[PDB]
This record gives sequence, C-alpha cells and structure tokens, in this order.
Amino acid sequence: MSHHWGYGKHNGPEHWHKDFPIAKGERQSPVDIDTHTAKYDPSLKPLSVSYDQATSLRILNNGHAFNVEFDDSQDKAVLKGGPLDGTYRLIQFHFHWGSLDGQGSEHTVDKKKYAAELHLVHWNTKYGDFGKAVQQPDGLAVLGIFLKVGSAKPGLQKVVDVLDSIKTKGKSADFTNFDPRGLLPESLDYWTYPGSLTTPPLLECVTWIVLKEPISVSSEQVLKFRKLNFNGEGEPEELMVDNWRPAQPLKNRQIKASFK
Ligand SMILES: CC(=O)Nc1nnc(S(N)(=O)=O)s1
Ligand SMILES: [Zn+2]
Repeated sequence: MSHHWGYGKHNGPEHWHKDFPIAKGERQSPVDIDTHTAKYDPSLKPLSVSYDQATSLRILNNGHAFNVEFDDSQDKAVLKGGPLDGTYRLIQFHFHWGSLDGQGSEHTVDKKKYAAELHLVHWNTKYGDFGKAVQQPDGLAVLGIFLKVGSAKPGLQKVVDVLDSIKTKGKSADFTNFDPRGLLPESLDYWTYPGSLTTPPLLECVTWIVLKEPISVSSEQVLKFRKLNFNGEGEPEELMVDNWRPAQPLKNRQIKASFK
C-alpha cells in the first residue's frame, strides 16, 4: 500500500491529452435531462441577475442562420451565482428548428421534447476574453435556453410584420428597442448539466445549463418560418431545421441541479 518515493515512471511521458484533464475526465455521453430524478442543491450562492438595459440593435443573417446582436457598449444583462470565479456576460443567441410540425428540439428535458430552443453563448469577462477562458475548464460556460409552444401570441404582431422583410437568407434589417425581459423571468433556481461536447476528447471548456423557466413562444411565430427557405429563395421547399442531437439514456442515477 505504501508508495515509495524517489521515482516517477508515470511522471516521465507527457502529451497534450495527458496535460489537460480532457482524457482524465471523459464525460462524453449525450443523455436527456430528467426533472423527476433531479435533486435540489442549495450549495450554490444565491445572487441577483441584471437585464434592464438588455436591448438589441439589429439582426444579420449568414445566408442560412442568423443571430440577434446586442449593444455590449453598456451593462445589458449579467449572470452570476455559484462557485464561479467571475460573472458571465451575454452577447448574442440564436434558435434552432425541427423537422416535425410539432416538435424537434436539440435536447429533451423531463422526458419531454420541444420544437425549438434558444442558444445563448456567454464568456467569463473576468478572464478578459474566451481566449483566456479556454485555457481552463471552468473558464467559459454556455447557457442553454429552451422554448415551449403555447399558441398564444404574447403581443408580437409587429414582430411578424418585420419578418416578412427577411423572407430570404443573406439579408439584414435594423431592429432596436427589443423586450427580451418581457418573456424572461428573474429565474432564481435552475437545473444544470456540466461536462464536455459529444466529440472526441479535445476540450471541456463548455458547460450546459438549463433554466426551469423556459421562454414561451407562440406557434404563430414559427408558423411564418415554415414558409421561409432553408437558404435563400430558388431552392426546393425544404425545412430550415438542422440542429438535431441524440441523447439515448443509459441509466441516469442522479443529475446535479440547483432546483429540485
Ligand atoms: C464551432 C461551432 O460553434 N459549431 C456549431 N455551432 N454551433 C452549432 S449549432 N447550434 O447549430 O449546433 S455548429
Ligand atoms: Zn445553437
């Protein structure tokens, strides 16, 4: 049992994978999030998030997929809470689509699947930029937002009118004075699921968070995109969906979460 000191055969060879805890901690395993098995963990530090200045300026398309831009020139919204060593700022996000006329999201929570979901990427500003954050595992994290269908337009009539302007991909339209808070609650507690990507052991500087209060969206909002092209006009009528991800459950004993 006693480990004789003075040697170090294992302390000799050193590689890229052997350097970072990427290979030493392989958690690459896609699985559906379960709320029933989730457990409340009040270990995190309760904090208050901001989002009063949060506002958009315009929306640019990439000829297929577009993301919403925000004015980082001010203190829009910031996230904080837990053993984190720095606050997380948000810059932009996008939404995925589905192949079915009822559902088709990336991950599935509470053994349930949604039609679409928002993808808000954030980077710890404490480390300066994502470039310095990627240098460590707990550097930069990713927030995963989900969207549920309610068929009840929360007063987005105008949002549908401006949409007729971006019928084809590759164009843009200036749109400021957005109200993303009108649908986003304070959100105190929320489940979590840290780990790495579903790709070979390379990087683990990505965390997967999930809020217990997903942003609600009407089926009428996506009913307009259904008629839109998947990449500019002139192409065969096909769905713009292209964000499918597997997650077969092996067993799932207990999942970490800040909320019960
Ligand atoms: C390098 C990289 O970011 N790749 C992906 N981007 N996000 C993707 S998604 N949300 O469409 O799955 S492809
Ligand atoms: Zn995405």
